[PDB]
Amino acid sequence: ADVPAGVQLADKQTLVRNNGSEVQSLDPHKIEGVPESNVSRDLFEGLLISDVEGHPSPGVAEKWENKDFKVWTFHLRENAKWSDGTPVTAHDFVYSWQRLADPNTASPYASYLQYGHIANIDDIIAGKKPATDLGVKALDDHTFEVTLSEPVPYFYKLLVHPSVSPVPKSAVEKFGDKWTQPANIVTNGAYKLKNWVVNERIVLERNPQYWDNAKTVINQVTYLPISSEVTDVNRYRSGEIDMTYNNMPIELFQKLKKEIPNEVRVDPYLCTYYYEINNQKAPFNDVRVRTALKLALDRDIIVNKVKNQGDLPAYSYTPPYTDGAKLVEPEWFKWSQQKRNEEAKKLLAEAGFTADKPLTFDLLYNTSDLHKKLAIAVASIWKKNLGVNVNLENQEWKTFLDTRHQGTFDVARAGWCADYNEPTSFLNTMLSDSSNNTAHYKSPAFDKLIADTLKVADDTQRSELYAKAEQQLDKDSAIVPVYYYVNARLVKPWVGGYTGKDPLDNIYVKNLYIIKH
Ligand code: IUM
Ligand code: IUM
Ligand code: IUM
Ligand code: IUM
Ligand code: IUM
Repeated sequence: ADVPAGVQLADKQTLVRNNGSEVQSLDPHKIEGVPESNVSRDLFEGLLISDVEGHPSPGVAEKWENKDFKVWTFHLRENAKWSDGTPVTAHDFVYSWQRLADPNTASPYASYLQYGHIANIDDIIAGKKPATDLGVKALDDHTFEVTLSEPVPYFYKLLVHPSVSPVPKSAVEKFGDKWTQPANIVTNGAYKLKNWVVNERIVLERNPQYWDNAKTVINQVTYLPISSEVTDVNRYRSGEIDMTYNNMPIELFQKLKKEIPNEVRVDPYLCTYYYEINNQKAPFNDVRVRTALKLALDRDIIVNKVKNQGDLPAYSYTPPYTDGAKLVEPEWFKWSQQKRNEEAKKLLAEAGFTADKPLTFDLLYNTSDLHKKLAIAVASIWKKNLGVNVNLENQEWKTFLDTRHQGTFDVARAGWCADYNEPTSFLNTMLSDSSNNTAHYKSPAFDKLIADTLKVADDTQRSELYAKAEQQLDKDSAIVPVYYYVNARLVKPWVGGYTGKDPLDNIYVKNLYIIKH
């Protein structure tokens, strides 16, 4: 943390943050969500980290170079250490990236190494080459070298993500699944795991071995698993919580803006809210059904009437303001909602649906007041505009992600937040073989478009290709885009260091501080 001159710090430097739900895990290779990454950033530190404004900056690597954007060499700081005092070395990175690549690890982010194009990743994921064949090597204890199969100019931007953070071989090997328990875990970020009570709290304490520990101000941070946005706001206003999670309750938002305007933080966020259709399950494997659902949803109503928190109506997966996005607004987005509804109704009629045999399916969402209200609104709009019936079903976050990976669903609410600020952070997740592809969408045309982007060595061709890839997804109605998120949350006046300028919201508690109050 960089405490401004003049600021008086509170005696007790402790923070309580709501985290939306119980995390899937504390193992960097077993996680896929925002709640999981929030805690991961404080415990595990990769090559690079985002600074307080979101810029890729030195993490364990103090400096790095590239040879033709294909061979990347990272010089690891000599004083990087694990919480047990053992040095963080390039070998920890080799082991970790190999474990992420290994099919036996079944990481939901195994494809992250495909996104970066590390050599031999495809064969490894396919079980054709051992994970030890991965294009990574430790040249010495402090030098990690990565070899890509093609030039990737934005490669280093990917490195702040939790999936490429190091894991301690020794604990993993000795305790297996239990390596993350407080008594077994070893971490290299600014914090260490103190306590972990499922469905109650996660308590982290400063890691004195952290290379930059002298600049860490908060001594303890608690992450809570409250999925009720109203409860999160209530516990924030009663004084228990210093930072709510970033899901704001429809019940109280407009009033909060009026009552505590200075605490209501609303900033740009590279995330898209959409309804994920299971593309491999009938009748969702019929583009007419998918298109109808996509068109009959009234984004203006949901965005301006139902949520009304500042989100923007969406017509694509990748947010148009992603660095490198130069998207074309589809024609249907310009039509009136009545025109969209007619088209929608006509398509389902063509698909064989009738009042006697209507389209009925499930709408799955992770337990939340905000998601439930949105799902109820969507159910009402689809019923009224298209004559479709939906059964709402809520599941706890960890279960919900598992259900989407299993494909045991019809339609699910969904949010995708960028991992790096470049369109492929989103587009890569729709690749037929992507480990993050819970839409179960497989398009050779789509795959081709993205493969070609690293075959051209100029940004305009790349941007055009991304625009075309979005058009392909839109033509196939792979998803139902709803809105581009705004990052809205409450932050007490005494919490310093949260700028709100990082569109990825990659917060590190080591950068915050408690002002005296
Ligand atoms: O690395 U360039 O356009
Ligand atoms: O630092 U560039 O094209
Ligand atoms: O900030 U730019 O490619
Ligand atoms: O309607 U149903 O899986
Ligand atoms: O607080 U209520 O749906």
